Amino acid sequence: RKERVARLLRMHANHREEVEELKAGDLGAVVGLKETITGDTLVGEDAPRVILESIEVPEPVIDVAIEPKTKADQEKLSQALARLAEEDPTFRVSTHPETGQTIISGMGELHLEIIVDRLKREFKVDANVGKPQVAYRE
Amino acid sequence: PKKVLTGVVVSDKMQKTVTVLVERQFPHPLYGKVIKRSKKYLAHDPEEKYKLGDVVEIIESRPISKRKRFRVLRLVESGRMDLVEKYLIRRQNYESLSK
Amino acid sequence: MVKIRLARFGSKHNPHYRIVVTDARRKRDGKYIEKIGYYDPRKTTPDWLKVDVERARYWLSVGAQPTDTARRLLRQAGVFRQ
Amino acid sequence: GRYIGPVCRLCRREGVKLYLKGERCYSPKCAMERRPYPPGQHGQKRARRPSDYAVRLREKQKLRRIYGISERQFRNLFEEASKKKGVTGSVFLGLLESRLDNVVYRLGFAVSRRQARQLVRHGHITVNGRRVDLPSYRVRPGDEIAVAEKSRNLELIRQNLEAMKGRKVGPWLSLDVEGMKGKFLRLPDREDLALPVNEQLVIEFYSR
Amino acid sequence: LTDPIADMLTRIRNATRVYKESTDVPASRFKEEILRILAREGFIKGYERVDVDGKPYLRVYLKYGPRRQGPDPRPEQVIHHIRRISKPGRRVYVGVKEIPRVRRGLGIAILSTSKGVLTDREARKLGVGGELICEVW
Amino acid sequence: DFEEKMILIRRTARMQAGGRRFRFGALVVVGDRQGRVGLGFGKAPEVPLAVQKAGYYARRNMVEVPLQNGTIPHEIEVEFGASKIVLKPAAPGTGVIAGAVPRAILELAGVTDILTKELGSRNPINIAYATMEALRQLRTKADVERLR
Amino acid sequence: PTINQLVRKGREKVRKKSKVPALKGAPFRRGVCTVVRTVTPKKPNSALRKVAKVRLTSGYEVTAYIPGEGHNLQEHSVVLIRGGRVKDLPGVRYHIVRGVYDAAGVKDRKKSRSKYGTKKPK
RNA sequence: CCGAGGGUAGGGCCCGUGACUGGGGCGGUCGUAACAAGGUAGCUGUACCGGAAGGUGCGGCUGGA
RNA sequence: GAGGAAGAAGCCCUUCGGGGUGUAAACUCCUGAACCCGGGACGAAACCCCCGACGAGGGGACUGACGGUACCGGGGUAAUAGCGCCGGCCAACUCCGUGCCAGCAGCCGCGGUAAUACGGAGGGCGCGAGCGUUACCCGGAUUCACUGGGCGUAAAGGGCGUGUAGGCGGCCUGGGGCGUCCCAUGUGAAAGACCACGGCUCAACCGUGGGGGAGCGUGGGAUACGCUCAGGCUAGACGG
RNA sequence: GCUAGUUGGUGGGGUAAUGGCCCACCAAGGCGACGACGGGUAGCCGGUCUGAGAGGAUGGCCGGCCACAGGGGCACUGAG
Ligand code: SF4
Ligand SMILES: [Mg+2]
Ligand SMILES: [Mg+2]
Ligand SMILES: [Mg+2]
Ligand SMILES: [Mg+2]
Ligand SMILES: [Mg+2]
Ligand SMILES: [Mg+2]
Ligand SMILES: [Mg+2]
Ligand SMILES: [Mg+2]
Ligand SMILES: [Mg+2]
Ligand SMILES: [Mg+2]
Ligand SMILES: [Mg+2]
Ligand SMILES: [Mg+2]
Ligand SMILES: [Mg+2]
Ligand SMILES: [Mg+2]
Ligand SMILES: [Mg+2]
Ligand SMILES: [Mg+2]
Ligand SMILES: [Mg+2]
Ligand SMILES: [Mg+2]
Ligand SMILES: [Mg+2]
Ligand SMILES: [Mg+2]
Ligand SMILES: [Mg+2]
Ligand SMILES: [Mg+2]
Ligand SMILES: [Mg+2]
Ligand SMILES: [Mg+2]
Ligand SMILES: [Mg+2]
Ligand SMILES: [Mg+2]
Ligand SMILES: [Mg+2]
Ligand SMILES: [Mg+2]
Ligand SMILES: [Mg+2]
Ligand SMILES: [Mg+2]
Ligand SMILES: [Mg+2]
Ligand SMILES: [Mg+2]
Ligand SMILES: [Mg+2]
Ligand SMILES: [Mg+2]
Ligand SMILES: [Mg+2]
Ligand SMILES: [Mg+2]
Ligand SMILES: [Mg+2]
Ligand SMILES: [Mg+2]
Ligand SMILES: [Mg+2]
Ligand SMILES: [Mg+2]
Ligand SMILES: [Mg+2]
Ligand SMILES: [Mg+2]
Ligand SMILES: [Mg+2]
Ligand SMILES: [Mg+2]
Ligand SMILES: [Mg+2]
Ligand SMILES: [Mg+2]
Ligand SMILES: [Mg+2]
Ligand SMILES: [Mg+2]
Ligand SMILES: [Mg+2]
Ligand SMILES: [Mg+2]
Ligand SMILES: [Mg+2]
Ligand SMILES: [Mg+2]
Ligand SMILES: [Mg+2]
Ligand SMILES: [Mg+2]
Ligand SMILES: [Mg+2]
Ligand SMILES: [Mg+2]
Ligand SMILES: [Mg+2]
Ligand SMILES: [Mg+2]
Ligand SMILES: [Mg+2]
Ligand SMILES: [Mg+2]
Ligand SMILES: [Mg+2]
Ligand SMILES: [Mg+2]
Ligand SMILES: [Mg+2]
Ligand SMILES: [Mg+2]
Ligand SMILES: [Mg+2]
Ligand SMILES: [Mg+2]
Ligand SMILES: [Mg+2]
Ligand SMILES: [Mg+2]
Ligand SMILES: [Mg+2]
Ligand SMILES: [Mg+2]
Ligand SMILES: [Mg+2]
Ligand SMILES: [Mg+2]
Ligand SMILES: [Mg+2]
Ligand SMILES: [Mg+2]
Ligand SMILES: [Mg+2]
Ligand SMILES: [Mg+2]
Ligand SMILES: [Mg+2]
Ligand SMILES: [Mg+2]
Repeated sequence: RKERVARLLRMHANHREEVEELKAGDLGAVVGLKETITGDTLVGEDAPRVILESIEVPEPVIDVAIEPKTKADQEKLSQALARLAEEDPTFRVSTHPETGQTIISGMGELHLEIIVDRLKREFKVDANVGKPQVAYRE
Repeated sequence: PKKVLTGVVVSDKMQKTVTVLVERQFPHPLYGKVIKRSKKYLAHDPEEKYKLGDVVEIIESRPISKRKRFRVLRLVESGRMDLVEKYLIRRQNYESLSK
Repeated sequence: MVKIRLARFGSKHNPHYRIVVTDARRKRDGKYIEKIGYYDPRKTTPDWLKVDVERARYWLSVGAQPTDTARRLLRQAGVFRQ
Repeated sequence: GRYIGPVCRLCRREGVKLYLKGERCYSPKCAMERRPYPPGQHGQKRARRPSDYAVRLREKQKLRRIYGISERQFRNLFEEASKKKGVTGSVFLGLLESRLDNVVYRLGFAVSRRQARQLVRHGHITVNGRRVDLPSYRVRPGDEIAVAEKSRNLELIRQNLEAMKGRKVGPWLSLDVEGMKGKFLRLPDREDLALPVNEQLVIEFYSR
Repeated sequence: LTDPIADMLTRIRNATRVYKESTDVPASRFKEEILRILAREGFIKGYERVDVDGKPYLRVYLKYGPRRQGPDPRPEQVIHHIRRISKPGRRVYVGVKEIPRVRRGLGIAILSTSKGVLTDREARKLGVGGELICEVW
Repeated sequence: DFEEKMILIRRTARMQAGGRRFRFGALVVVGDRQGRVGLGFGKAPEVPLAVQKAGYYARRNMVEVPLQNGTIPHEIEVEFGASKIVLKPAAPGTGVIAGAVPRAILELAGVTDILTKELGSRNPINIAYATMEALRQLRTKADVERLR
Repeated sequence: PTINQLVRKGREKVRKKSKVPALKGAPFRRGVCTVVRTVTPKKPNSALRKVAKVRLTSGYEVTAYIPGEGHNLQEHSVVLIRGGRVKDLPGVRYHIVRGVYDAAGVKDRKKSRSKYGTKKPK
């Protein structure tokens, strides 16, 4: 997708400095963009449309189920953690094949803690959480 | 020109003012047929000389009160209390168009 | 005050005025009082000016003042010749 | 842009030699001679009874494919016709024919309209000694359809000008050869031109 | 009787479709004036100012085509079509440029005017208009 | 001779113990394109016969149709019971602006330019019989004057 | 009706009823997936059709159809919808536009890809 | 004096929502009311009764005999 | 772009002979989008300075964002094609895969082992820098019917009267001229739409001229129909 | 069904100016099935789109009028 690069800023100890260019081998912050997320290559318009090497590693280590209590406001969460997932790309929402509960998965206790604590104290969510249900058999 | 119009006095129960009912005719813009319609004009009678029945001409004049914007021009005909009933019997009839 | 000036028409890079009489406080290209002839600053056709000199006098008389380049194409076709 | 693809197939579908290829059209090596059935896997299949829409559809593509032109431009010409005075179908062929690139072909400067269009788009033609490259230039009665005189020393105008010293440009045209010029004198009459086209079937089409 | 005219054209219509040699219609000056047109225009043979039980009528003489060949020997009609246009229910009034053109020429519109009871050809040349009274063909 | 166009082929069906038994019917218009037309509708136990039969009845029943530079004299409205054909006359540039049933019955009589419309039941068979009886109701300034 | 009756009582104009009230007038609307299941269609038919219950940014919660062979949809899938009754299915009256939001296009599609949001193969 | 508006109090309309409940639409269990004189001609307004269709009284209709 | 086989390869079909894509490709050759160089604008002649008189006329000077862009001149490489459909409506047909599954679907309806209706393929049809889809407006809808519909049984005569307003209203003569018709006149801005010409190479775009109408104001005129007023009639109606 | 500044009047204030615009008094009026009052929706027009037309639909860009300047009220200065 095409995207306008309005302004370019360097962040100093105490102030924000505007700068008209940012050469290669350097870091800075560009103002203007709209769709770009983290780990996304960015090329000048008339250039080879190369995709930088991505990144890639660890799969989440801890798993916690979240129950949308009641019930027409499950989906306050549905749009909440879609805003989240492009904000943090390390948690992982999933819904269980059997049992049908929603299963946020994480990088650790702490990671799930704030993500959860946010989900409520920032999105109100009528919801509680705990041990995932087990898919049994006869 | 100051619009002149012709009609019957239906109320003189005011004070230096008479109500002049005015018919006009025109064709229905979709269905051709000629139709009548009407309008009551509050009309200035400074010398109180006009009365029930008196078909008169009234003329577009400068404002005299809220809703009086015509003064009577000339007495044209007299005693047309048939038209006066033609309008009371319609008014009166209203008392049975309620619920 | 009431004025004689160029009311642009035409299109982009195709100027096509319409020297005109209108109240000073209109849009340039808004409701004018009278059209007294066109003007084609680019000179694309034999008629790139035809001031109705009969009219253009009547105005100047009763008040109307004009652009420092309204008169330019008003003098050019002489509304001023003694 | 234009049709650009396999062009015999046009003719094979249409059941009529449209003389699109120009130089080859008269050869026994044309396609319409060896196989005059429709293109593709199903031509030698005993054809089926054609609907009225079809009949006018086929008739229309026929006319259209002849002048080798975009259905957009075709329709817009056609609309101009209906609104213009008198007989639509005629005035259609008129305006269809009053267009440049096809003139150049009528005046044999080039072999086919395709080849003609190229010539026109390339600046190798000029109306009135003003250089004109737009293949949709509606030519009006009185115009001098020159060849660009800096395009004069060029193997292909020659070749085609050379086979055009005393053939007959239709009643409305006037090829002063040698000097490379020619002229657009009259917008055609209906009788002025025969194409394998029912001028009326096409009007009945755009009436749906 | 509500529309004397419609009545007459319908006296006349009903008449012809069973080929009555004549039919009588109660009389008025205005009524005559239209008949006077029907005649003059080849629609009826014409008419005379008769009298029934002392009542002033008009006798309209009807007019047809030849006997025909085939299993329906009834003649074609001279007035094929006749119907009121303007009406007590709905007045029709046309100005001169508004004037209709019946059967691509072959028929007429008789139309009252402040200059007589004319036909369409007539008023169009006289430069007037009025009440579209009917149409015949 | 004349030109034929089959306008409507259709299978019907009738009932009888153990089986529905068919019979086909065909409506055909026939015309010279210079002034005569005709129409007949015929029904055999086999398609192609009934088409031919429709033809037989086609020529057995024809129509005047007084052309006029390829249009008709007056505008005409006919109803064949619930179905209703309307013909209007059109200037020499137009074309046949009609249905499919009236398209044929007008093209074969050699109508070159017409405005029409099918109010009422747009049933083919009655729209047919309707278009005809409206043609055979066309007259001219002549026969009018002749009659008056 | 007499000409008077028409003068008096006029003629009643016809008004039309939206078949996509859920869109609130928009071309398409966005939503989230609350349930994703299959459903069975009425006589004379008999498949297991892939549906989604979808809560729109309009307020409405509607059930929508998932066109194609297979999908990637499940609970919390963000999705874009368009007008489109599916005839056999009680209460389905919009479609998920493949190739948008979390709607995967169709693997291996060759024809009409415009309509199953599949990009052009190399 | 008037006065944005604040406040007290009583009303009218609209919209959303509510344990529960009423029928309506869409996708097995009981009987057989209607369609053939449909096995008691059918339908009817009303009325009483009955798991249910419906039955019955009184009058009407033929769109029945 | 021109030429280029009784017609390559691959692929699709096949009664196994052949058929199709297809002059399409390759191939010869001709042109030469982009690019490269060279030049390079119209839009700007007034304000002001000079003679005159700070006026009329005359003459002189400065000023260009777009822009080194348009366009011109010279050189100059074969150089993006995609999308919808192909049961009927509706233009376009075969083979496999599948087997009420997977799916299609605007309406009919299609899928249960031989599917032109699903999926792929070859072929075909239509459009082409677009092609389709959803939303909506008018159209087909003469299906709110003025143009231009209807009510015994299809939806539709009020259970029946009596009557209010209203709508409608017989034959003759006359006055008015309200409706209605006619001529004049003012208004009906510009853009638009329409016809003509003309500027940009064409067109889109745009400029100049022409033609105006409904509608309303004002004056003149007509009188048949409708209106109102005035007399007469007896065929409607009431009465004896 | 509506209506007490309600409808009319005498006098006066206000204004560039007519007026219940505002005020004091007198009168008892004014409006309504030709749809008042009330509820809904909407800036209007030149025009635009569709239509054989009649009609339907629409009012973004441009031109004309109106209304608004976060929500309200208010006056000052001024030719405005
Ligand atoms: S050559 Fe024969 S086949 Fe090819 S176009 Fe000319 S005419 Fe048609
Ligand atoms: Mg997402
Ligand atoms: Mg007063
Ligand atoms: Mg300046
Ligand atoms: Mg060269
Ligand atoms: Mg069309
Ligand atoms: Mg059409
Ligand atoms: Mg027969
Ligand atoms: Mg009928
Ligand atoms: Mg039908
Ligand atoms: Mg049918
Ligand atoms: Mg004859
Ligand atoms: Mg089944
Ligand atoms: Mg099925
Ligand atoms: Mg997800
Ligand atoms: Mg208060
Ligand atoms: Mg308060
Ligand atoms: Mg407060
Ligand atoms: Mg409630
Ligand atoms: Mg039973
Ligand atoms: Mg029984
Ligand atoms: Mg029983
Ligand atoms: Mg029975
Ligand atoms: Mg009973
Ligand atoms: Mg029991
Ligand atoms: Mg019982
Ligand atoms: Mg009984
Ligand atoms: Mg029976
Ligand atoms: Mg061979
Ligand atoms: Mg091969
Ligand atoms: Mg081979
Ligand atoms: Mg080639
Ligand atoms: Mg070269
Ligand atoms: Mg310059
Ligand atoms: Mg000096
Ligand atoms: Mg350069
Ligand atoms: Mg060059
Ligand atoms: Mg090549
Ligand atoms: Mg298509
Ligand atoms: Mg089509
Ligand atoms: Mg077909
Ligand atoms: Mg096989
Ligand atoms: Mg399977
Ligand atoms: Mg498909
Ligand atoms: Mg198969
Ligand atoms: Mg089968
Ligand atoms: Mg298929
Ligand atoms: Mg299909
Ligand atoms: Mg519609
Ligand atoms: Mg309509
Ligand atoms: Mg409807
Ligand atoms: Mg009607
Ligand atoms: Mg009907
Ligand atoms: Mg019934
Ligand atoms: Mg009755
Ligand atoms: Mg009752
Ligand atoms: Mg009465
Ligand atoms: Mg009378
Ligand atoms: Mg009367
Ligand atoms: Mg008059
Ligand atoms: Mg205008
Ligand atoms: Mg030109
Ligand atoms: Mg103009
Ligand atoms: Mg009398
Ligand atoms: Mg007071
Ligand atoms: Mg006073
Ligand atoms: Mg005063
Ligand atoms: Mg007040
Ligand atoms: Mg006062
Ligand atoms: Mg009092
Ligand atoms: Mg009124
Ligand atoms: Mg509101
Ligand atoms: Mg609003
Ligand atoms: Mg229509
Ligand atoms: Mg505007
Ligand atoms: Mg405000
Ligand atoms: Mg404010
Ligand atoms: Mg704001
Ligand atoms: Mg404020």
